[PDB]
Amino acid sequence: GAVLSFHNICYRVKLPVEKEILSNINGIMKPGLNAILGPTGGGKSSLLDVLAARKDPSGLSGDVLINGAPRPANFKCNSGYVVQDDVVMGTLTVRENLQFSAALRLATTMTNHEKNERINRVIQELGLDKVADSKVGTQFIRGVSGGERKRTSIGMELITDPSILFLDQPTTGLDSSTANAVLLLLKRMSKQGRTIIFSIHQPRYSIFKLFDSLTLLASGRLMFHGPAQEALGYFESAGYHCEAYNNPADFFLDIINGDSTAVALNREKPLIEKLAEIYVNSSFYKETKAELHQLSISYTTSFCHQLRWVSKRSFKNLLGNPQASIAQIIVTVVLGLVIGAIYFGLKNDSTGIQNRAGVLFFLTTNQCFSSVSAVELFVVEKKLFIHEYISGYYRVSSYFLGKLLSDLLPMRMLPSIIFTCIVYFMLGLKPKADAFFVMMFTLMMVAYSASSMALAIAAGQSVVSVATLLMTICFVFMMIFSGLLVNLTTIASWLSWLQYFSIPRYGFTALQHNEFLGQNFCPGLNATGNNPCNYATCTGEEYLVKQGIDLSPWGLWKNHVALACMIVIFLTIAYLKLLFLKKY
Amino acid sequence: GAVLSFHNICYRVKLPVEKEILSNINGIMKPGLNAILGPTGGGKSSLLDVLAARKDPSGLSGDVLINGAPRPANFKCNSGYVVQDDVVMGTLTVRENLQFSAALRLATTMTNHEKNERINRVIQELGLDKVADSKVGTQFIRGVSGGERKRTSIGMELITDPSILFLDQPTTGLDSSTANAVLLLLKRMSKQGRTIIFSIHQPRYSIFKLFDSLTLLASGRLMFHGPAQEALGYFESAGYHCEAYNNPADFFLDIINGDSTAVALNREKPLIEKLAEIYVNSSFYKETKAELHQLSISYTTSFCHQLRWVSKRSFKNLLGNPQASIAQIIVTVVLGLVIGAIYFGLKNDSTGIQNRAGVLFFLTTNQCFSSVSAVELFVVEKKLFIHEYISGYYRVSSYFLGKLLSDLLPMRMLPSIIFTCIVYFMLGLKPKADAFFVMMFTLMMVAYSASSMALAIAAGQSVVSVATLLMTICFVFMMIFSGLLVNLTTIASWLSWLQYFSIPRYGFTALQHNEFLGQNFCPGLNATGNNPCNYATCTGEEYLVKQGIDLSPWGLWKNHVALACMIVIFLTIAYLKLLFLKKY
Ligand SMILES: Nc1ncnc2c1ncn2[C@@H]1O[C@H](COP(=O)(O)OP(=O)(O)OP(=O)(O)O)[C@@H](O)[C@H]1O
Ligand SMILES: Nc1ncnc2c1ncn2[C@@H]1O[C@H](COP(=O)(O)OP(=O)(O)OP(=O)(O)O)[C@@H](O)[C@H]1O
Ligand SMILES: [Mg+2]
Ligand SMILES: [Mg+2]
Repeated sequence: GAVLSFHNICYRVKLPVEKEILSNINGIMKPGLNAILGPTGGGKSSLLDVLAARKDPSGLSGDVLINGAPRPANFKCNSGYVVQDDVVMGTLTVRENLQFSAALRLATTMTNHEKNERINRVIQELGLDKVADSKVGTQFIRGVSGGERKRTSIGMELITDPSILFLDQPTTGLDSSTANAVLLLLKRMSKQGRTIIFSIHQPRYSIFKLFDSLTLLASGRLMFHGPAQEALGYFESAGYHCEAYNNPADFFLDIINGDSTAVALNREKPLIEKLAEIYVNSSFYKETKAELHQLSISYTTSFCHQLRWVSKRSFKNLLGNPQASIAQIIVTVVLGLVIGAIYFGLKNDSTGIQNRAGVLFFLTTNQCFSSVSAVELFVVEKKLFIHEYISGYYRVSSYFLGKLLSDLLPMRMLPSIIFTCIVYFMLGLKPKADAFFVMMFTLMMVAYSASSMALAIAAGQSVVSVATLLMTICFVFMMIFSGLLVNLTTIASWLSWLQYFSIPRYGFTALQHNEFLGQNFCPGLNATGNNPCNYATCTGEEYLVKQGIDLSPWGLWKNHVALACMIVIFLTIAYLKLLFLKKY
Repeated sequence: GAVLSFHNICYRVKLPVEKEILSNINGIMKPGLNAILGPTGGGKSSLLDVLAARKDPSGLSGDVLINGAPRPANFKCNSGYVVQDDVVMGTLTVRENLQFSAALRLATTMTNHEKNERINRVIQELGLDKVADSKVGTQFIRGVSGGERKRTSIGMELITDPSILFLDQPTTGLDSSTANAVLLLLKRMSKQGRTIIFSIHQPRYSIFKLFDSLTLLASGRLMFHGPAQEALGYFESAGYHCEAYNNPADFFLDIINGDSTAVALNREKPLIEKLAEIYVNSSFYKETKAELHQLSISYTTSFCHQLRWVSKRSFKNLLGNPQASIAQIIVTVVLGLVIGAIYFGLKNDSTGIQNRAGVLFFLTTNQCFSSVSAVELFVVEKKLFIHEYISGYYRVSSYFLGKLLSDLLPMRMLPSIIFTCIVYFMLGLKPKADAFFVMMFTLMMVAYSASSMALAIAAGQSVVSVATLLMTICFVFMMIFSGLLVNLTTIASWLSWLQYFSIPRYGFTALQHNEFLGQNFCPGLNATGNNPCNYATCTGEEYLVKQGIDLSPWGLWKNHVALACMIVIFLTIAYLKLLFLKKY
């Protein structure tokens, strides 16, 4: 079994001014069933986060050790923490959330059939039968109830078979018969050699009789720590006799909460500093401090198994909530039909270039501004990514690449195919076969580079408010330097370097080089030369040298390697912004 | 006192296929302390939502009556419902959330000093002293703990002094000494004549002795309803003897949950249809059905008091989280400085018009695309608006106008002032005093009309992903018809009507009429006329004739009344999309 030890644990929270949650706290949690009791605000979820390695260590002032050695790197992949506020995906099902966490947190030497045989056993043992194929709700569509969602969070961290299991009040939201059935399941599990540390509120006497160790937190200090059977006899010596209460857990928390002003105002030298100084002078503290001195990432599944399940769960959210993908395809058709109907029948005339160089500007501007909706990719599921990363589900690189494919394929690749096809059979652009696919590839790369910039601004962010705003004003900034309204050669030298940062300038140049190269506009001529007066812009090549565009075949693909270097750079910024996010 | 009565209550939920949550349920809840016990998934939050008029009545199949009459329209402003999942604003404080709900749900005949004197009494009685001036947390920054946030939700619906109070498990998350101190506060409150209906999980024996009425739900049916003192003696006649349990609430839920598969698998003709048929033949059902047959918006504060508190709370969120407003002002300065540095020193030349008509296009394009960030104004607080509307805090029109002023002033009015000023002392536009303020007013109206369109697409929506996408592609659509790249007069008649829907076409026309009227460009002339050739475009009036812009003073303000009619229409769509939102 695992003997988790914690020695001289202090904590501090900056609100600046620091507040001392969790003063000097010492204890040992041997394999069994270790309960933490105490009032609300006592520091029970703070102690249980320190012990589960989920607090920022800048405020933490002690050492937690498993078996006398410090915590390994594969601790989240060997332990479980059921947290208090039930971070469950509410577009999946009770069985689907159990299928996801069994797939990524159990090793793949087990069959997918035998993984589901263990999911059925946990659904039966937790009593989730009538809601197993019913959706966990979100905060707008109700679904599964609060106690049935609580048992889903318990069961997701229970198929994984952890050796140390932490539970943040596992039976609040449960009734007195399901709460006893859950701790009798844990007591059965704890007798296989598991260390189970939990906090609990209002346990009944049949639940309290299961405890192997008792911890009593109040105001951040320890009122008692030791066995639960020798807990009632500890308070008899301190002047508190038991049986005005048939339940000892109702007796223990009437002592350590008598100083509370709710209890003093309703039906009724500090009590905390008196009860805490009794404990450090007692024999239970000398027993544990003379025992503490004797004691004093390699994920479960591979990268490709986690990549094939983050994207599998991401595609099921898009096939269940296909609002933004149907609306993407709908307003891409009616925009491609309108752009094709305005510039319908492009002539080779004196005004056939500003129609052509004005239609390829609105194709590029559309693919850039459509990518502002990629800001919400890592923002709406930030709480679920942070919870499931510290729980040991996946790498950051598995989640990052798996969630890319739910934004790359259905929102950027596919609406750049049907947008290129629609404005090709109705405009009359360069009619060859290769220039159709160069135009399709160019519209994809400005959709990928502008989406990678949407991820680089918005990764690791809680709201979309700063990121959408910096997304659109950076695209108005990149549209000044696109090379259409104001000429890039007449820009002064201290500002003309900003044209190399412009995503629309690379797309519009590659669309201009693909379209105008080999065209001729001056035919229709007289015995005299042509008879407009700029004088004339006959060849598509001389239009390109006026813009400053190279006529070599490198002058086309210079713009496609500069958009590929903007995809790699902006997706490395966006990856590291999720990697170095503070997830405590 | 209020005698709430519910008769033949049924419910149904479409998952399509219908599921019968809450079968035939009858009962009476007289002034006192009425508890609802039962297992998880029994239908306790569904009965407590039916009774509080928070369920969609398309599935509801009975009648709930207060004092034998149907409930009035001012029921949410006379009752209180503490819901289960603690919808609290986490950027405010425990005292600030209590100050907000006392200001909008207590009448203003009470002084603001005496409202805060009652807030201090509720903070003392609930034991919220050490966290009263500490922030309730969000899901990313922890703050107040789970039980201390639970008591904030209780206290917000308790300063209001409701006559009927519903509580959705008010003591889950509380410990056994604060849970007793909360129900002793309710028992003191219930003896003034209040009807207090609650559901409860795992009550101790001192809490169970406070109940005046007991209701036992299991799988949607009623296992018992009547007094709580005569509840133990009801199950003695049905074959269940009590004292293997010293707590009767632990005895009642071991009967009605013995059919649960968690209890059958752990330490161990249907039981529900056997226990439900015993009750309908009992004397407690004949007593209540022969008593049920004998029985069978005007907000608290005014519109202006609610408008001055929704905006007061909205400004405190912007002064506490000023990320998107500082970033708005920063990238408006460096964009106005870049636009002013590219077109620096606008000259009156042959190419001084496409510099001028190209700089007023990027000023209009910026004010439209900056307004995409107005999409999440009503989206990120949709759960808090829906909760606080059905709780009777404000009207929709109070919240709508109060939340406009947190998006109108700091994000659209102020960044259109400093954007107009910056590109005026460095460009050299129309140098009069009135044309500076016409240019400032024009940039404000395209920022208001484009933000009102951001609200019209995004009001009543849970994600910003569809609405940001339809925002930016509608602005690319409106930029084709702005009248710069493709000429509006050469557009065919079946497509040229779409130029009247274009917000940038109205702003850019009013910016062109303000700028070019009275300018002259052909000076610098010879003995010959000018000697470039298209031929020339000398006066600014003949440039405006070529664009198709009226030269009358109405031709300027035609564009400002068409943007004002787009503000009124898009803010009426956005208001009605919050008004007719299904908030059940
Ligand atoms: N990061 C933090 N910021 C502000 N306050 C904190 C923070 N962490 C802890 N606290 C405070 O410390 C006290 C204990 O916190 P904790 O969340 O551990 O309580 P708890 O014992 O779990 O209470 P409950 O049982 O009601 O959930 C609380 O009163 C809380 O307000
Ligand atoms: N809108 C809904 N969609 C799907 N299922 C529902 C819906 N409403 C109720 N249910 C189901 O009905 C049962 C009872 O729902 P309810 O939320 O009332 O449970 P409860 O008694 O409050 O449970 P708990 O005490 O655990 O919160 C639950 O099992 C839930 O799955
Ligand atoms: Mg807690
Ligand atoms: Mg409930």
